Amino acid sequence: AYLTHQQKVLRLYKRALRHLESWCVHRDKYRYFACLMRARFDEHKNEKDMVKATQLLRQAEEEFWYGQHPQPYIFPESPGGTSYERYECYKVPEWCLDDWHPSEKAMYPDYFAKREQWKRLRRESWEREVKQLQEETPPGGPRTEALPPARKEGDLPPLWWHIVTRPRERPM
Amino acid sequence: IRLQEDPDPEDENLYEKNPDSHGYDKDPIVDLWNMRVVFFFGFSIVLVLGSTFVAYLPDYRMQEWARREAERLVKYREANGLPLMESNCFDPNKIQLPE
Amino acid sequence: KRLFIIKPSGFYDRRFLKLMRFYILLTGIPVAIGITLVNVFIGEAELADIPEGYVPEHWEYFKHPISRWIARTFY
Amino acid sequence: IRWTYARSANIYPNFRPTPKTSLLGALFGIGPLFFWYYVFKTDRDKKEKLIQEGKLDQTFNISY
Amino acid sequence: APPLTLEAIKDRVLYVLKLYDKIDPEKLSVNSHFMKDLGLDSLDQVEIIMAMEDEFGFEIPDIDAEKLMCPQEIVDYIADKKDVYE
Amino acid sequence: MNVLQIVRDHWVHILVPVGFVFGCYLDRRSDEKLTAFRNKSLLFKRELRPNEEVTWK
Amino acid sequence: MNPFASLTLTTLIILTIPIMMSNSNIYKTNLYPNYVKTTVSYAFTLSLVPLLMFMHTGQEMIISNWHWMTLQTVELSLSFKMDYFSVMFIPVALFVTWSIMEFSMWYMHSDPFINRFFKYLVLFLITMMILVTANNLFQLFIGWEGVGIMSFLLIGWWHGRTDANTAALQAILYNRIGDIGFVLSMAWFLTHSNAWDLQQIFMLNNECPNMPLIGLLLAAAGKSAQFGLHPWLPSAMEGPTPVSALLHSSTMVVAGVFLLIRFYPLMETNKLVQTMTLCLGAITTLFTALCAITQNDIKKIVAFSTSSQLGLMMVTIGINQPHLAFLHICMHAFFKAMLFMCSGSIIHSLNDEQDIRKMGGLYKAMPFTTTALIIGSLALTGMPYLTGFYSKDLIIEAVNMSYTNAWALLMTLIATSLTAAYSTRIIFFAFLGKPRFPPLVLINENNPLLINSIKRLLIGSIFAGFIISNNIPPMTVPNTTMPLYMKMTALIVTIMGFMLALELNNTTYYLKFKYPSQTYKFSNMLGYYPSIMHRLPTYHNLSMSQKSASSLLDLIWLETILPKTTSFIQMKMSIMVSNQKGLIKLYFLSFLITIMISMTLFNYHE
Amino acid sequence: MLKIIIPTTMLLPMTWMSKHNMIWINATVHSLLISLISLSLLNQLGENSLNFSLTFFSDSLSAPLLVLTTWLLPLMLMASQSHLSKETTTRKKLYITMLILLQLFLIMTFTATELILFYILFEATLVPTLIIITRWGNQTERLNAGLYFLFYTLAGSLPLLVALVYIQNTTGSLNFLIIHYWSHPLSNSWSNIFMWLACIMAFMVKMPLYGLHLWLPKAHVEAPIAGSMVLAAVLLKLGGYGMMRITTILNPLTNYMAYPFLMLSMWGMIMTSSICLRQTDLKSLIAYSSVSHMALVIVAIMIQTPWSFMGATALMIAHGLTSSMLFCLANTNYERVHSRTMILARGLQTLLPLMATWWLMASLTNLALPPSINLIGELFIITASFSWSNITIILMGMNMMITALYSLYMLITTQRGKYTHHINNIKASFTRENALMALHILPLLLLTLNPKMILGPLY
Amino acid sequence: DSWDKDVYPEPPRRTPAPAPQTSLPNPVTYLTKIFDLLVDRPVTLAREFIEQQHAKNRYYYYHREFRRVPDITECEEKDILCMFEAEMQWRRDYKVDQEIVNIIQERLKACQQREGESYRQNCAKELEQFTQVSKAFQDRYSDLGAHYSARKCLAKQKQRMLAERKAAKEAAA
Ligand SMILES: CCCCCCCCCCCCCCCCCC(=O)O[C@@H](COC(=O)CCCCCCCCCCCCCCC)COP(=O)(O)OC[C@H](O)CO
Repeated sequence: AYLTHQQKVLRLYKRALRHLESWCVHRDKYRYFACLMRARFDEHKNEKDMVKATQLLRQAEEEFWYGQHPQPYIFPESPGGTSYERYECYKVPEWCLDDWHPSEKAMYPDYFAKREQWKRLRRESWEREVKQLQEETPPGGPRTEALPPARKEGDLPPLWWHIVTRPRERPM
Repeated sequence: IRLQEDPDPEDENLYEKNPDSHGYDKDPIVDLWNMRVVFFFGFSIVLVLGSTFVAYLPDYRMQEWARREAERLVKYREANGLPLMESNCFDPNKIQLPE
Repeated sequence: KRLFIIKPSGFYDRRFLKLMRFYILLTGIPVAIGITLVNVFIGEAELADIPEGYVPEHWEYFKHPISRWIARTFY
Repeated sequence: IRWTYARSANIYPNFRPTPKTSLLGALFGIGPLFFWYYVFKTDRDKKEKLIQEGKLDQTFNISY
Repeated sequence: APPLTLEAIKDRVLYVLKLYDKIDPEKLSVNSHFMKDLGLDSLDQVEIIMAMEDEFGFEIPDIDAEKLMCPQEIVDYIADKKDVYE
Repeated sequence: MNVLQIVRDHWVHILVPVGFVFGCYLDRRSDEKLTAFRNKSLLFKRELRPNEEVTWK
Repeated sequence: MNPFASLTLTTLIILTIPIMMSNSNIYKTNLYPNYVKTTVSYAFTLSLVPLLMFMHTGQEMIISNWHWMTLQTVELSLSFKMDYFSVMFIPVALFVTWSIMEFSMWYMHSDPFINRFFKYLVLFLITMMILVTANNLFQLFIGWEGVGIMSFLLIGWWHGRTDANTAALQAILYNRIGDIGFVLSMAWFLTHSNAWDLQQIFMLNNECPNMPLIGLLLAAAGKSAQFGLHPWLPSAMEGPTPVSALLHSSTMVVAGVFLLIRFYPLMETNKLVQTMTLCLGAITTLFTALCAITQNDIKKIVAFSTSSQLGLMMVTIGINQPHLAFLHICMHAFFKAMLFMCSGSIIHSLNDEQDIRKMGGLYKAMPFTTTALIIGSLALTGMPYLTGFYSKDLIIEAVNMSYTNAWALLMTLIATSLTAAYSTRIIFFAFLGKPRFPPLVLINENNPLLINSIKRLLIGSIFAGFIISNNIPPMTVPNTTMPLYMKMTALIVTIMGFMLALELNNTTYYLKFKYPSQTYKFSNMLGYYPSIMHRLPTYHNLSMSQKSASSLLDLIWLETILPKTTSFIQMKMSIMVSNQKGLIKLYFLSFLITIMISMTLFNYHE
Repeated sequence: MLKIIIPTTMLLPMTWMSKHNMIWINATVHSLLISLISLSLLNQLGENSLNFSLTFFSDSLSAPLLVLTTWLLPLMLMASQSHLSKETTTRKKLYITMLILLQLFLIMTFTATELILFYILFEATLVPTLIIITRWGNQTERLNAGLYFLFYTLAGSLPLLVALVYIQNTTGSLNFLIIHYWSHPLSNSWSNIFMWLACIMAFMVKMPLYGLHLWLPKAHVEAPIAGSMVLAAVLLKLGGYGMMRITTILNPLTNYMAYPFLMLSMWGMIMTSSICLRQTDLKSLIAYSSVSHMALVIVAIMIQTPWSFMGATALMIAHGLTSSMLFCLANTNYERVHSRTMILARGLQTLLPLMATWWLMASLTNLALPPSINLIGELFIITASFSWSNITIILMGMNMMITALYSLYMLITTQRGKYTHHINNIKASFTRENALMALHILPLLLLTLNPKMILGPLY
Repeated sequence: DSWDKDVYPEPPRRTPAPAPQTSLPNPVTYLTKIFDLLVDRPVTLAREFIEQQHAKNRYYYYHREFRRVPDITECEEKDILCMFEAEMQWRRDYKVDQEIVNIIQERLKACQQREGESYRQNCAKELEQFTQVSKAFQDRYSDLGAHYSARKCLAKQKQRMLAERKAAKEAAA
């Protein structure tokens, strides 16, 4: 939505230090230069001229865009990292398990029985949670992708199934 | 409603009726028989013995007879010392080339 | 601990793969036995010179017995 | 489905013959074809010119 | 790797805030909302979540980085992102 | 054994086989008209056997 | 007709059994990795006997087995040629992959498709030992893509990783560029020399193989990842570690170099072609090493070190040194394979982290892994009397001691100094430092699978060249009278490169900070090649396919010239014909005209 | 001869008089049996073609295609009994009647001894295919597609009719043996060029070359599964068979007139394969790939070199079997997703593990990966073309380069990658689909052991 | 031996007698030794069993021989009855000549491994024999077209002595 200025500098602060970490590498240097980088950040904290803050921002990332490490440091699980969706090929959607042959389903009776319960809740909760959504939908369509919780008791929050039943990040 | 029509029918799952469905038709017993027909007269009759048929087909293109004529021809040819195989094929002595 | 792993049903694939190993081998081993058996029973013909006063049979001009039999029965 | 339509069918009905399309079609049409014709023609015009006069070697070339 | 559980996360979590010298140990609570009671500047909040990032080895997106605010809520977002349920 | 019905629903299985049986018949009938140069090409022409009269049927 | 010929062929038939057993699906779905490892182990032990028969006698076989099919004057037949090159590559390749197989179990102790993984390795392994052993060019061509496609699947082992498919697609594409050269040499040899068996080609003494050798050269460059066709190998790190430790380290990538070694007798007769062989090897040595010393991923460092080695290999084949090149293949097989599993050791144990900036202090944490890496690093640099010395020190002396391109000769020396440079970078950042990994330490190497695998390869690297050099017959001309100033160059440059690299590396310990030098901005980005040459040509050809080609011609013009124009012409004049007025007056007037023209004007009467 | 024809036509009453639900069974039983009998026909003698009568004869070229067509016949029945199950019995019987009547015409055409007899059922094959494409086709543009396919070949076939009868009135009979033995050097008189053009363009249209290939994408995409395979696995080869028979009386005019077709073909394959690299429809991508492979045959046949002919037949069988498999691949995932866009159903390997394998080996065969017959076909053509001219390898090899990219492009886009979340109807693959797939791929590898069977008369 | 030595001339093998001086045991000898009583002998025992079974019921087969027939240079114009024997006989000789080139090619390829590093000069006889055959083969069937027929082969040949005799007239001067 409104990417306000304070979020921008925090994003500037976070990624610049991450790049700065990729440069000093050694912890003592990283700690040292972060503190001075910290100091030169908060020293100019008193500007009633928000435009001047933007102007001070305009040359900031340009130096960063020169100061950026050509190979920054990313934890492998993150996008660009070595272990990005490495285990995606293993995770399979839960609905596919309904296809399983009865002999295969018989191999896991109680878990499949517990699946039946989950199928039961999602059935009546769907009507309940869709009814809650319609009765509280803002006029002229949704304004933000944010989703309301379950206002009353007992009912589940709307559109909960896929997030709750999402395959685990480490499926093997 | 434009025309009095029918909604698009839902694709029936052959598995949900009979989990041992073989995707050949609806009725189970013939489905199991369709299994037997396609695999028997497919893999078994045609693929196995058919492969042996073509593999063990008699001399095709005279590939080995041509060989057997070759060594007897070449052994004769260098026995006399004359060139191994003539550059000419239709003996020019009987050719009656114009002028 | 040990927790349920989700996986697409392999039963239909497993049954199907078992079917080739049944139906292909159904004629596989008897044929493999037969091809070997004729190679341990009557062997391979040798290149014999054409005897006088007798032109051979049409199928006789082959060394492998199966090829001769195929020529005898079909061509 | 809009993307597939716009990239499969909704081209010719929206196509209009213009010098930009006309020249581009000719440039990427007859252009490369005649270019390759010229290249292979001269190459096939240099090859036989060698062998009628015996200026090329195929002493071991039999399986042509 | 042994299954890291929520008790392990919080033990590792408040360990680092106790480490952080501006967060002195005595007033550490699992629900210690940073600037309301610790007085911790929000410009250092973007600095502690990357401290969490190296602590557990992964990236916290910026969308919830500024939302990741309470030490209990620090653990709360850690658990589901690694399906830590035990 | 339901024979009155098993033939009704399985008499189609015999048409194609007899078609192949029929197919060889015309195959072995048309060739007779094509006799002509039977044992007449000098490449294959040779003395007849004492009992056999037709070299290739 | 000794057991040599019979049992050197049965070696191949041994490794085929795990594939056939797997397809039965009765195969042990639990201990399959143990099954295949022991199978490769026996194939290795069998592979010794042809070797011990070789250095004693020196006989090399040609096994023209079952005749596939005969083409008039061509007799394409499955034929195996047990040359000295093949009789020794078989044991070392088996020995390396057997070591990899033991390491693979420990590394992939959690992969659900582990049995499929091991099956792929054998199929690759099968495809290679029919590549090295290939009496005819066709079965040599069989492996040349059998290994390539096996690389594609193995690289894309993690199917979901979008980049892995991109790297997998990249590998086959760059390989396919080389196959254009391969098939070009194929066509020439069949058209001119009327064969594909290596015997007839050599006997027909094609001493002017300008187009063939160029075709062979292009085939090698794609397979061995030379300049212009290198970046697929550095991008092939997205595959799993044992995959890269076997294929893209010392076994698959070296196939391109092995091609010219097969065709060395025709290679030396020409003078022009070997010039750009050592030219291509020279430029490859820098650019791979130049980008090597600036990367921050161990997999990136090691692979660039490999491509620098294969850059050096073709320098040897440049100036008439095929046998020493094959020697370098054997040595490169030992220590280079070790470095990857050593790096794989620290990767998996330290929570699958591959950024060289996060290790440090691992010397005491992993005494064996650190011990293994430093021996491998010294072997790669060419420490005397240990592995690389028997090949690299001979090569650097050899290329210096010959009539070569002056620039090409200088090129190898900078590479050798740069070879030590990144070697120090690995030992410095990874081991000689302070811990930088996440606080929870799970450092571990005590698993016997890792210990046995590394030690098995380690003791091989220790002696290595001493056994091979002393055992193989002296089959190259040994240069003797070297001026001492250049005979030390093999040791001077690497020791020199050690000093500056060490000084530059611990300059990071110095508190001073410097903004990126433009040279670093160039070297660290893979030498600026992937950023442009993988984005500019790909966009144009793709944009040509959609904008022009399909849309412009296939869906607009080709449907307008012939079909639509005729349809438009027919419709436009069909309407005017059918558009009649229905008044007899107009129709009868037409008859009067029709009578008039027919009678007189059209001369129908006369 | 008649041992294959009568059983084929006698199969027609069987389907019409079979039980209500046994039609698929009994047809499949004997369609496989016919292939077995046709497999016996595959034997060939040394040099004389296997001649049966004035009406029918077979050589080393017709027999591999004959066994291919009869072998195909069960496969459409196998591949069609999924979208026709909910149809009235008469329409199912009428559908089955179309294929076997079509399959009858192919057997007659390849075995024909007289060019006119070859010509009559050369056109007769279209009538059943036009019915199949239009009636049972599942789309809207099938109507225009049927018109495009029908009119294109007719526009080329009718000039052949005038050409063929001209040979009859000038050189007596058009029997293949008599025309081959009494061949005369065709002059370069400006009429003989138009004589040459008429005798060639008919096969050119139903052998899609660049420019005259726009009927193929609309025909292949819009036709049902059975129609797509038959039109791509045997029908395109009808043009190929025509040339090997008909260029007997087109030399040395073929030496000079080949250039415009060679230039259109060699450049066309690069263009068409480029289209494959950016196709949105999976069936269209497979269709355009057929253009590239067929365009490769165009160069092969028009060169008129022993090696070129041998590779021409090799690619002829290999491409047909492979394209039939790929159309099965596209058909097998289509009804699951009910759309043809490639990117709609990604990551199918995770959901369907065996289809990943089947689609994998389908890609390798289309890749001309050695030693698949596709490689033998392509590699043979490369050497023949290279001897013709050295430059063509640049065009020739670049096609193999582009062929690698698009062939794997479908694999990565569909099989590999992240599964699309919204779809939930993908059921475990029916064993019929799996069996049909192995029915295709397995004989291809079986043929690898005996290339001599499919090399052709030049062998 | 099954094949003929004249067709496949094999120069006698010069195998040196083993004469080692080093005292430590020569391993390779042992590997051949333990191979002999583990693989070679059991193979031989099975082989002598199959051979005696084969000779128990021995069935024969001969080699088909085609007698000479009038070829195309004396076959009357048109008259395809005579053309058939002419064409078939010529095509039979084509396959024989193709096999003749094959026999030479194997002999040439056999020298390569047989002569080892001496291949360049030891079997120059093999090289010239193939050169003589390949050149003669070119004058016989090369560039005949994919639709080659005995008429074309006669046609191509008839040009050869046409140019040759024309050259002979020029040479005579
Ligand atoms: C959709 C358009 C056509 C598509 C492409 C088809 C192929 C292009 C060429 C089409 C030629 C069609 C007519 C060919 C019939 C057989 C030709 C033949 O056998 O050769 C004769 C060639 O003779 C001709 O004149 C043939 C026709 C030449 C072209 C003129 C008509 C065809 C073009 C217009 C009609 C088709 C175009 C579509 C119109 C709507 C030999 O006779 P001759 O002239 O040598 O006779 C002896 C003496 O010299 C005098 O007779």
